[PDB]
Amino acid sequence: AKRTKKVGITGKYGVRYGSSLRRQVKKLEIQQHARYDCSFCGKKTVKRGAAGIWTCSCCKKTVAGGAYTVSTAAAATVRSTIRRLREMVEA
Amino acid sequence: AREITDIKQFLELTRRADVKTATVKINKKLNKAGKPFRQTKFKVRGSSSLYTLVINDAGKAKKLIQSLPPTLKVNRL
Amino acid sequence: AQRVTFRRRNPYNTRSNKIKVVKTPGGILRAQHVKKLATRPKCGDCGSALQGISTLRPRQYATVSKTHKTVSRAYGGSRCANCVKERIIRAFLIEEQKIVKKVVKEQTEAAK
Amino acid sequence: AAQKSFRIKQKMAKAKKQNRPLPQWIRLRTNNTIRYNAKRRNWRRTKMNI
Amino acid sequence: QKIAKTFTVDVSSPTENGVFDPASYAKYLIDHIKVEGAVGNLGNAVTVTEDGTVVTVVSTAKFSGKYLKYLTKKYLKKNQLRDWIRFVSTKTNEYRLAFY
RNA sequence: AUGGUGAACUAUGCCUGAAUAGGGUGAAGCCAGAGGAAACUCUGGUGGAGGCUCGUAGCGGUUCUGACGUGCAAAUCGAUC
RNA sequence: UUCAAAUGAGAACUUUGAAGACUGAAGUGGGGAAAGGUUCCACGUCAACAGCAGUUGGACGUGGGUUAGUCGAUCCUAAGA
RNA sequence: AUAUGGAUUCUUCACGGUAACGUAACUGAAUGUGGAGACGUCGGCGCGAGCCCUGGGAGGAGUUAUCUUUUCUUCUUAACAGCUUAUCACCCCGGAAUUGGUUUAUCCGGAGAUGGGGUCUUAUGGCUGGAAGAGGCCAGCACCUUUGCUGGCUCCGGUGCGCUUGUGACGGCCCGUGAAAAUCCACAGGAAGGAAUAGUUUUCAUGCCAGGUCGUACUGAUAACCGCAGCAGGUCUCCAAGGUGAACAGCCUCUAGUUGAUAGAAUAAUGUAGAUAAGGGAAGUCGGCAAAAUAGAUCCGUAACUUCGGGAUAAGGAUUGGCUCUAAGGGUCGGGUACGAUCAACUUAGAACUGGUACGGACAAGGGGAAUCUGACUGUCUAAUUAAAACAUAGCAUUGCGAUGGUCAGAAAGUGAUGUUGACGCAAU
Ligand SMILES: [Mg+2]
Ligand SMILES: [Mg+2]
Ligand SMILES: [Mg+2]
Ligand SMILES: [Mg+2]
Ligand SMILES: [Mg+2]
Ligand SMILES: [Mg+2]
Ligand SMILES: [Mg+2]
Ligand SMILES: [Mg+2]
Ligand SMILES: [Mg+2]
Ligand SMILES: [Mg+2]
Ligand SMILES: [Mg+2]
Ligand SMILES: [Mg+2]
Ligand SMILES: [Mg+2]
Ligand SMILES: [Mg+2]
Ligand SMILES: [Mg+2]
Ligand SMILES: [Mg+2]
Ligand SMILES: [Mg+2]
Ligand SMILES: [Mg+2]
Ligand SMILES: [Mg+2]
Ligand SMILES: [Mg+2]
Ligand SMILES: [Mg+2]
Ligand SMILES: [Mg+2]
Ligand SMILES: [Mg+2]
Ligand SMILES: [Mg+2]
Ligand SMILES: [Mg+2]
Ligand SMILES: [Mg+2]
Ligand SMILES: [Mg+2]
Ligand SMILES: [Mg+2]
Ligand SMILES: [Mg+2]
Ligand SMILES: [Mg+2]
Ligand SMILES: [Mg+2]
Ligand SMILES: [Mg+2]
Ligand SMILES: [Mg+2]
Ligand SMILES: [Mg+2]
Ligand SMILES: [Mg+2]
Ligand SMILES: [Mg+2]
Ligand SMILES: [Mg+2]
Ligand SMILES: [Mg+2]
Ligand SMILES: [Mg+2]
Ligand SMILES: [Mg+2]
Ligand SMILES: [Mg+2]
Ligand SMILES: [Mg+2]
Ligand SMILES: [Mg+2]
Ligand SMILES: [Mg+2]
Ligand SMILES: [Mg+2]
Ligand SMILES: [Mg+2]
Ligand SMILES: [Mg+2]
Ligand SMILES: [Mg+2]
Ligand SMILES: [Mg+2]
Ligand SMILES: [Mg+2]
Ligand SMILES: [Mg+2]
Ligand SMILES: [Mg+2]
Ligand SMILES: [Mg+2]
Ligand SMILES: [Mg+2]
Ligand SMILES: [Mg+2]
Ligand SMILES: [Mg+2]
Ligand SMILES: [Mg+2]
Ligand SMILES: [Mg+2]
Ligand SMILES: [Mg+2]
Ligand SMILES: [Mg+2]
Ligand SMILES: [Mg+2]
Ligand SMILES: [Mg+2]
Ligand SMILES: [Mg+2]
Ligand SMILES: [Mg+2]
Ligand SMILES: [Mg+2]
Ligand SMILES: [Mg+2]
Ligand SMILES: [Mg+2]
Ligand SMILES: [Mg+2]
Ligand SMILES: [Mg+2]
Ligand SMILES: [Mg+2]
Ligand SMILES: [Mg+2]
Ligand SMILES: [Mg+2]
Ligand SMILES: [Mg+2]
Ligand SMILES: [Mg+2]
Ligand SMILES: [Mg+2]
Ligand SMILES: [Mg+2]
Ligand SMILES: [Mg+2]
Ligand SMILES: [Zn+2]
Repeated sequence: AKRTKKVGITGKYGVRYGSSLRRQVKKLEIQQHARYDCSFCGKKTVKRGAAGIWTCSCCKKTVAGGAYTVSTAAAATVRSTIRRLREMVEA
Repeated sequence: AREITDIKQFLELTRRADVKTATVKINKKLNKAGKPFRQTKFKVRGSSSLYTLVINDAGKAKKLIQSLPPTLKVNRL
Repeated sequence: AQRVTFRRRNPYNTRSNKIKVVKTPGGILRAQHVKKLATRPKCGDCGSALQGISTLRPRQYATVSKTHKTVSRAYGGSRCANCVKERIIRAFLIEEQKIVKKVVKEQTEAAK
Repeated sequence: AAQKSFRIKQKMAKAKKQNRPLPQWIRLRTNNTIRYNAKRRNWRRTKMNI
Repeated sequence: QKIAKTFTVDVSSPTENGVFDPASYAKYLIDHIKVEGAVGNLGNAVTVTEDGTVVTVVSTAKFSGKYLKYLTKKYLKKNQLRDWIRFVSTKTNEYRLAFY
């Protein structure tokens, strides 16, 4: 029983604020409430716990990350650049 | 505050230096489902706790009661 | 029917003024105040309520024999046993690998 | 009130002590002149501002 | 498991004052005590008698002593006798009619 | 004009407390089913979202331009909200 | 709201008994915080006061009453001073 | 303050258990470290307590023309102590696809599930001690008195989407993630100190002394406070019975408390507050102001337009008492390694009968529709003539600033706000 055509979680907000504003929010809520894969123990048990703080159900590891997502695209490309640059200074 | 059952361990208490008073209480009570009998509680007032030794048996009772220190100030009933 | 009143002067429902109803040998209801609950001490290591250890309010721990405040093994009343298992292993291995990195870089200094 | 400080009880005290009518034997002294107690106060007529 | 229950009433004190007739009284009992329904179903399940100056009631069916005080009050109220005679318990389950 | 006294009312911040019948709606998440060549669509339940809604206490103060208008009252009372 | 008795110089109004009603446990019930400060209680008692009354009162007179190792304060720290 | 008993020691500073851990004890300085104190909010689920309902018996009361094995009521157990008790957590055995276990709510397992067996917290409950000697209810004698004296009984149950409160394991929410300190404990550490002719031990037991100072009355409000007052105003909070009903609503009642508010006689006009009115139906009026209409619930039906969430109880309908039947929805036991037996619940739907066609019978309880103007919304204000279209808001855009700074405070300053701050920031429109 598909419950709404399209507002998804954004249903709570009813008719208020206007479509576009709600669209934008649905995107980022779907991001934050979602359950993620833990890099450390392999199980998908990382849920968010306040802006920026991602911690793991079992094994209890907490990783700092994006405000509503585990890994922000920015930091990702940073990670690689720090890889790259570190490479140079041992070889 | 405390209840007691080792009938020797009790006897020792009744002579435990600070024990001036004691009291013997008798109660009608029932048995299993039918008849009644005669419960009897032996209460030694310590300085910090009041010890009470239930003797269920009326026979054990009488003989116990005589053994009570002949210096001890026991209140009967 | 029967109702009831606070017993301290404080009229308000604050944490320290929990109440609890009760029937007396008089055959009547009366309030009784209930101290805020103990919480179980926690393994300061993994964080779990740690087992074998009795649970009081903090000052009331001075009114109790030490066998309510420990379990036998090392880091007894303090960490969570499984936590100590880790400690033991990690300590051993690391102290060993310590030696292996010694004689390996000790070899290098002579082999170069 | 209900749970007062001593400073207030004390004051309260001294207050009820003054709360009496003229001793009638004063009315008898030579050229006594005081006819009644003019400084008589009463809880529901005049409050004593602590 | 079945159990019999006797029930005594010392009707003496107000019988020995004329105003009480035990006669038509156990009569009141014998045909108004109801049994799993109605009157006179006492199918040797309950019995009433009169040791001269006593009434004896022995049940095997549902019969409480409260019911006994209840019946007699009706009798007593029926025959004007309330004002002068209480139904009272003395010893447990042994009842008596009191005069004054 | 000079020097003083007020945040017991009230405005705003902070600190530490306390309070709020019963209803209507049924958002994410989850289970089970159905159709379809496929892509995918669909059904029934479960759940309990919301500066959501009906409405008391609460807070408010719309209208009668009602009462009163030498008042119960130097702002109150009713009903309506 | 009512009938009667008591008491009193005097009783629509005090006391007791009777009746009829109300508040309806979100109280016209049982306690407390702030504020009051003796209003509590008893005895006596009506000049004034309770916008009729009064024998009654939160009035007038005269006395009595507030008992803590554990309930609060006291100790700690908050905004802040 | 301190001794006595116990424990400990010739292997000096306890044993036992594979283990989670056990215990009546079982040395421990500096120093370090950990815990507790200590923490949001809502939701359902689970459990406790008290309340509510109820069967049996034992009493006392009320009604008895008539009827009712009846109507009312009593039947209670403190802190504190002993044994015992737990969802969670954890340990041992074991090695899992045919994946299993599993909550109302989909979470868990090779980082070891399911299973079988243990360990722990003691909220909480149980049984005993306290403690029946108390308290509750009766009966039977005594006498101006103090007031006694004497006996009895005070027992066994049942039910739950109940009510209120407490609590647990969970889940939802955040650009919001929801004090502090005193204080108490524990651990790591091992400085020291300590026995065989006799040591060590007061976190085991028992024993001895002491705990000062101030507040404690009462009111807490239609008369004890603030409003000049015994003012229809104002003024923080806990406890909370039965019916009807969704209900802490309204209406009636038990307990408790009131019966206070000048009084008598009449019932003109005009009033204030409550109601009704034939026929018409907004013609009244600035204006339907006022008032009437509507209303609960079950079922059926529901338009434009839309940001797809709504609009919507749209609109528009029918139905509803009493009584008597019927069907469906549960719990618990024993079954070698298909059924039976009983216990206890109002929910829902259907079917008859029945009446002056009445039935949400009082109470309770939305008028609807089509548009124009205007503010998006919820929220805000002129206490005491303006609640609005005014303010705010999210959203949009502009400005200033890299700290030797922006903006702002001060008479000054070894001064201050932002700032526990750093452009995803602060300040200013
Ligand atoms: Mg009752
Ligand atoms: Mg008190
Ligand atoms: Mg709270
Ligand atoms: Mg333990
Ligand atoms: Mg332990
Ligand atoms: Mg005043
Ligand atoms: Mg203020
Ligand atoms: Mg609610
Ligand atoms: Mg409704
Ligand atoms: Mg609501
Ligand atoms: Mg198919
Ligand atoms: Mg909801
Ligand atoms: Mg709202
Ligand atoms: Mg609303
Ligand atoms: Mg309603
Ligand atoms: Mg109001
Ligand atoms: Mg408001
Ligand atoms: Mg007007
Ligand atoms: Mg006028
Ligand atoms: Mg008004
Ligand atoms: Mg309203
Ligand atoms: Mg009168
Ligand atoms: Mg009434
Ligand atoms: Mg009500
Ligand atoms: Mg009143
Ligand atoms: Mg009081
Ligand atoms: Mg006062
Ligand atoms: Mg005085
Ligand atoms: Mg008085
Ligand atoms: Mg006079
Ligand atoms: Mg006066
Ligand atoms: Mg007067
Ligand atoms: Mg007069
Ligand atoms: Mg006086
Ligand atoms: Mg204290
Ligand atoms: Mg002090
Ligand atoms: Mg040992
Ligand atoms: Mg610390
Ligand atoms: Mg801490
Ligand atoms: Mg706090
Ligand atoms: Mg206690
Ligand atoms: Mg198990
Ligand atoms: Mg085992
Ligand atoms: Mg349920
Ligand atoms: Mg409440
Ligand atoms: Mg949290
Ligand atoms: Mg601890
Ligand atoms: Mg040294
Ligand atoms: Mg000790
Ligand atoms: Mg000192
Ligand atoms: Mg008091
Ligand atoms: Mg009063
Ligand atoms: Mg004044
Ligand atoms: Mg007033
Ligand atoms: Mg009163
Ligand atoms: Mg008046
Ligand atoms: Mg008149
Ligand atoms: Mg007409
Ligand atoms: Mg018409
Ligand atoms: Mg027309
Ligand atoms: Mg016209
Ligand atoms: Mg106009
Ligand atoms: Mg109108
Ligand atoms: Mg009409
Ligand atoms: Mg419409
Ligand atoms: Mg019908
Ligand atoms: Mg059935
Ligand atoms: Mg049909
Ligand atoms: Mg608006
Ligand atoms: Mg609004
Ligand atoms: Mg105004
Ligand atoms: Mg003005
Ligand atoms: Mg408005
Ligand atoms: Mg206005
Ligand atoms: Mg604006
Ligand atoms: Mg725009
Ligand atoms: Mg300087
Ligand atoms: Zn992980």
